[PDB]
Amino acid sequence: VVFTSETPFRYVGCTGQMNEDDYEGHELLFFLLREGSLQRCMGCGQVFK
Amino acid sequence: VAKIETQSLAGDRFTSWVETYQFHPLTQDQKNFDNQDNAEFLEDEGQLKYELGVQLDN
Amino acid sequence: YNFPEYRTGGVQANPGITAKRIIKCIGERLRKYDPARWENVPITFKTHFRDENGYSDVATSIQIHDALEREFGIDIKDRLALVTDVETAFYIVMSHHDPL
Amino acid sequence: DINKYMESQLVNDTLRAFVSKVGKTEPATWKNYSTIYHKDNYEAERVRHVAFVDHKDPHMYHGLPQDYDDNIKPKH
Amino acid sequence: MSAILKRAAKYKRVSSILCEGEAHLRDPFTPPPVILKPPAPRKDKKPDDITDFPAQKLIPLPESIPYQEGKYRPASIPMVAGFFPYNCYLQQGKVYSWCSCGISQSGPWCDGLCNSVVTRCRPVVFNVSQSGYYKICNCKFSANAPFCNNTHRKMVRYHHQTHRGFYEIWGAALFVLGWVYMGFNYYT
Amino acid sequence: RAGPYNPNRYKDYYIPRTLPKNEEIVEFVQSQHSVPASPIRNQRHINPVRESGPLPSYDGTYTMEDIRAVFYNTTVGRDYCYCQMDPEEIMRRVPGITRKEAEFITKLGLSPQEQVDFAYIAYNIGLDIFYFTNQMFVARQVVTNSKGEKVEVLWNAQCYEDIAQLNVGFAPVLESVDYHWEIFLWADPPIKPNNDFDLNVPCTWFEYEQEWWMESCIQEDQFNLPEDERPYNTPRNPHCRKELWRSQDALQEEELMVNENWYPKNTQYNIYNQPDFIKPK
Amino acid sequence: STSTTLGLPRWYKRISYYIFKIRYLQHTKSKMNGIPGSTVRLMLINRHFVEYEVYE
Ligand SMILES: CCCCCCCCCCCCCCCCCC(=O)OC[C@H](COP(=O)([O-])OCC(O)COP(=O)([O-])OC[C@@H](COC(=O)CCCCCCCCCCCCCCCCC)OC(=O)CCCCCCCCCCCCCCCCC)OC(=O)CCCCCCCCCCCCCCCCC
Ligand code: FES
Ligand code: FES
Ligand SMILES: [Zn+2]
Repeated sequence: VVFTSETPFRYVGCTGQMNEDDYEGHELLFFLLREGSLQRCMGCGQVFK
Repeated sequence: VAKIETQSLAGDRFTSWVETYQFHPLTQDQKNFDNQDNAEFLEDEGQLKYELGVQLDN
Repeated sequence: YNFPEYRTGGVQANPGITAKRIIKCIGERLRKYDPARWENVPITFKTHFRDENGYSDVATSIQIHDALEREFGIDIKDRLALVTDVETAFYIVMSHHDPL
Repeated sequence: DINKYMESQLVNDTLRAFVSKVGKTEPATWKNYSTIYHKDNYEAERVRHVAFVDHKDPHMYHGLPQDYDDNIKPKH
Repeated sequence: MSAILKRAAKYKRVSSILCEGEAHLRDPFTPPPVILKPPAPRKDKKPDDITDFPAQKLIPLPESIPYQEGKYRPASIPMVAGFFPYNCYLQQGKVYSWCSCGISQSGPWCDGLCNSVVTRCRPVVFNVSQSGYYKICNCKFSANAPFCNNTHRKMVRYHHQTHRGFYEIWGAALFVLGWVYMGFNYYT
Repeated sequence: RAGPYNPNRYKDYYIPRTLPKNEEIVEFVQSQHSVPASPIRNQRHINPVRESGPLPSYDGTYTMEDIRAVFYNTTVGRDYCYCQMDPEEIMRRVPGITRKEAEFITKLGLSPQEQVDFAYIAYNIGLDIFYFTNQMFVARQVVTNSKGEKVEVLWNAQCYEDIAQLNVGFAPVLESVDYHWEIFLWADPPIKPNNDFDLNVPCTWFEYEQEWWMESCIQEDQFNLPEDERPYNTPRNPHCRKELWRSQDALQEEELMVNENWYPKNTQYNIYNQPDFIKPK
Repeated sequence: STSTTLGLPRWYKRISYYIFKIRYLQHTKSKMNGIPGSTVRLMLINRHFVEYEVYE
């Protein structure tokens, strides 16, 4: 869940499934998480609301 | 559709799907086109009579 | 000759027998390592190996780790969990994918 | 309390089968409750439980939603 | 069509099995081939029609495969990951997982990377009856599942027989011979 | 043009303009502590399921060998592959897929191997193949969750580490038409969410592809020994069999432990208070 | 400007490759509109020379 205070969208960066050995899963991929439905990062499948 | 698999001399493998109507048989000498609907590149048993050349338009 | 069973994962299929093996090996190791303390104490499934205030002893737990490794043929990661009771030992043994 | 352990295993197997049939998928973990001892959350070692020895093995589908009926019945 | 049908009576077909054999003969988990026949064609084709073909037995990926006693055909082609066997000390009665895929970072053993690659090669979980030094296969092609049966020698010979492998080995040999020639002519 | 605007000059009603009664306060406190309160968000994963559908099978209509063979022939040309796989065959390979989806997939430019693979993925993950890729969302997928809500998930268009290269648009088009002088218009910061390790879930979004590329770059220049030349039926290892080895002592000990009245019997003292204890020394 | 990535900077999965390939083929087909097909183009190129002194 990514929160916005009454704003229709927010920039969200995804680094995948973070692990202990390497603090990030994959490369920092940015997108514009919008309001209305679930959206997911096609690189790692992480669903953002 | 016919799937054609070939291999280069360095071990690379190539796959190509080609429509059946693209095939045009060549003659035994491969100098001229061979007549479709009448051409004998398979012997009586059913195996290749000679090295058959086929031209593909695309 | 008794042929060993083909089906794998028999340790997870018999929780009671696994707990009995854990209790036996832990009891033997604790009576050998610390006879003055554990030679009179029956070791059951609810028995823990901490102080009356919940403080754990690393030496006793590492002895129990060695006992479990030798009994079940596993490699217990000592840095991830510390066996302070029979329940923790049961969880560790049943979590491993190659106990035998 | 061995009954507690066996009932938890049975309940979580039924829940996995039910959720997999609802979602038209398969379970992701096969571990009833997630704890960090296997590091399966961030490593590549799964806790999947599918063991069989041949194509005729009756126990091939144990642990998979194909083992349950559409009524979430344990057998077949 | 007519010309083909004229000679179609005398034509003889040949089997499609070449240099691969039968998987079910050399490998469990693979049911023997079954000839499935289509049902009658549907009278009306609807946009939401799922297939009516007879169902096919579906074998899931096993978590690991047992030790097949000298009869092991890899489910998929593995990465060679070395043409030399490891000489590993195995303890008696301890369960070992042998890497079949070959991409494991943890030497001959499975680690967990078979789940992170598209392959049907599952680890061979085996147990030895006596502790000692064993030749664990590292080319992942041995008929003995976790042990070496000198198949890597055949693999090396086949690699040398190939045109590109022949060129590679001769290029390395000529590089070494150039070094040797320089060392021999160092005083001219 | 519109005139000046000061929103602070107009009343807003966020707080009731009257004060509660004392009796109402007491009754409300009693009532709210007589019933359970609304739940608060819990982030534990209860029964995780595969995000990419069922895991591919060892044997069946579609297996992993098909996926590998798909990998080794990747190309993105400037023209279609007008060779169309039979929709009946696509339906057979992926049994649950419908006729319209198979036909539409055949009407795309993928080679037949990629057509069947794409049909498999689209059916398993619930992908909507009729969704046209744009710079808002690259894909759409309708999936029913564990509560049976039949939600939809929109795969967004992404950028590689560079918000400057991100197409911040609100149109189903590929062009970059909108140019914003103020990227964070309302001063709300962007976010890079950190994931708690304890709350992670095992990777199930096509987890079997993480090393794929690497392996496929090593097997392209590898020559494999044909099964006609690979030795087979070699002698079995003397100390290994298909059944995992158990010592006869261990089997006997398990047989003894099957009994309900089992106790170690090797202790120096009668710690289990067993009536049939004989001191072993 | 149109980004060359089509919104898929990384092909971490093969589904991303499929989506990119489909959108790329549609985009190229839309671009190649008003440009004649291969047969007509070859006909125009081959029959370009229309300057002959003697006709039948
Ligand atoms: C040191 C070794 C010693 C032992 C050698 C044993 C045999 C070795 C060869 C075995 C086969 C290996 C694989 C070959 C390529 C296969 C791939 C392929 O598709 O190829 C088609 C491919 C065409 O492209 P493609 O198919 O579209 O794409 C390639 C693949 O898809 C994809 O392929 P790729 O991209 O993965 O690979 C790319 C690579 C692929 O190519 C290679 O890997 C080849 C590497 C070198 C091979 C050298 C050995 C040649 C073996 C035959 C010799 C016969 C000798 C006996 C008969 C004649 C003499 C009597 O391309 C190159 O290397 C670039 C071209 C290099 C040309 C080197 C020319 C050397 C000339 C030497 C003589 C002149 C010296 C003075 C002048 C110097 C300046 C020119 O061709 C090439 O890429 C290779 C071109 C060169 C081939 C002919 C070489 C002739 C050498 C004559 C030497 C004469 C010496 C003097 C006389 C001595 C006697 C009196
Ligand atoms: S079986 Fe080889 S990496 Fe696991
Ligand atoms: S490494 Fe020797 S046969 Fe495999
Ligand atoms: Zn991601």
